[PDB]
Amino acid sequence: MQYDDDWQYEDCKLARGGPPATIVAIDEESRNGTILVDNMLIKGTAGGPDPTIELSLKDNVDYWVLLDPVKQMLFLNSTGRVLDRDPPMNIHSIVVQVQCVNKKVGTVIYHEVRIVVRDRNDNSPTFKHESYYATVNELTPVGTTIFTGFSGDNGATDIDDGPNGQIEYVIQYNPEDPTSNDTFEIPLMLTGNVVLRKRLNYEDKTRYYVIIQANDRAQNLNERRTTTTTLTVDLEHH
Amino acid sequence: MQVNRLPFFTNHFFDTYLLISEDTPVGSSVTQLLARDMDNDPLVFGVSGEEASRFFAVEPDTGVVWLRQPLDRETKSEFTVEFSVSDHQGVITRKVNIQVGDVNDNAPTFHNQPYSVRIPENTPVGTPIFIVNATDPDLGAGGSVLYSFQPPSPFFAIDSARGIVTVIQELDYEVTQAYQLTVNATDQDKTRPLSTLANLAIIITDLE
Ligand SMILES: [Ca+2]
Ligand SMILES: [Ca+2]
Ligand SMILES: [Ca+2]
Ligand SMILES: [Ca+2]
Ligand SMILES: [Ca+2]
Ligand SMILES: [Ca+2]
Ligand SMILES: [Ca+2]
Ligand SMILES: [Cl-]
Ligand SMILES: [K+]
Repeated sequence: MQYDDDWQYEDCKLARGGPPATIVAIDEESRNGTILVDNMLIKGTAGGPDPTIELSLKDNVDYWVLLDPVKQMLFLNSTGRVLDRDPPMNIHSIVVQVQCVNKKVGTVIYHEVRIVVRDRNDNSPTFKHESYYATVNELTPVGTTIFTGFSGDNGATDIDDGPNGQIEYVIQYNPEDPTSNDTFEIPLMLTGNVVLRKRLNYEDKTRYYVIIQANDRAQNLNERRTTTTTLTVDLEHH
Repeated sequence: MQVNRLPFFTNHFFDTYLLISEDTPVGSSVTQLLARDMDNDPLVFGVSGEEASRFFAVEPDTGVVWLRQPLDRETKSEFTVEFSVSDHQGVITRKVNIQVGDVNDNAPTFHNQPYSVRIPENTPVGTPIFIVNATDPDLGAGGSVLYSFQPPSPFFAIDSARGIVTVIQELDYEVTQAYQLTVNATDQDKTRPLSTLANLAIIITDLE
């Protein structure tokens, strides 16, 4: 009967239903040998003494993926380097093709694999400068914004993606200048702009050391990262 | 006085990707945006960007995302889309990678047509005389082509994987001067295989 030989064509076809592409996710900077695909689920036997198929990798850009044809497993090859999702490497995904050749009939089927690289909160906020400064006139009204130096990446930045890379600024109490966190405020944590909260008096105090901490916005509070800078505020008379 | 707290998305898909099959019907919901606001503010959802906005729509009050026009993995296999959520005082955005899932929706296309070849009547059995080729852009089995004659010819065979045509029986010009064979190129999709026909003319040249 016609199609009685169709069994010969089964090797290299997927041994699973669902869509043709195989898509997985792994964390950036996973260690060498991390399993990417535990089992490609391709019909047939590769390797061994009587294989029915030949499996290999195509379009393996920079050789990030290693294939064990016997187990049909794909692993990360990252010895001597790191799979970095953040700049400057910017690896958000890896796409490779698992080429399958059917030995009996010579047909070739390509099984696309997409590895989605997840961002980790592996970077802390970093300030562009080692310290910040503002000069404020003694007559400045309370409520006036007196420092905007964190505007347009001059403050803290964080190279992670999403909330992991978004910054919040808060003023901390300074034991060596106790009144500084009472005299100045950051009412809007996203900008880090500093506002005068109390009337100044040049005859009493001429310099304030304001401790400002930047944190990122990682979902898990215990995975958040923080960095601190000092804003020195000097009063002017004239 | 409490300053406004801006809303934030909670979907876990923002940390990975969103997969939408290319056969998703227009008008169909593909996901629902979720967000929270520390002020308990009612939130309005949207989509930003020229090209994204042409493919996706968003119900403003629910965050339900739906398909505004058909997807086509063979025309565009992924989008980066920026979604928005607003509490009426500010708007925040966040991007997601959308991967377009494949379905078998193309038939093979033949290369180098038209197909015609002249061969002498004394061409030996086993001689390769012609090579057909077709390609197919779908993924996996849906893109792997098999060749056949429809119906099989007792004088010519075609390699199902390679498209090589061979003479399989001694020819006789006075019996048949020309053959018009139909070549079928099919993909190997399990549920919805697609195929295409091409003519192959084989002209037999006389010896006497
Ligand atoms: Ca990194
Ligand atoms: Ca970070
Ligand atoms: Ca990161
Ligand atoms: Ca709010
Ligand atoms: Ca398509
Ligand atoms: Ca397709
Ligand atoms: Ca196809
Ligand atoms: Cl040819
Ligand atoms: K960032």
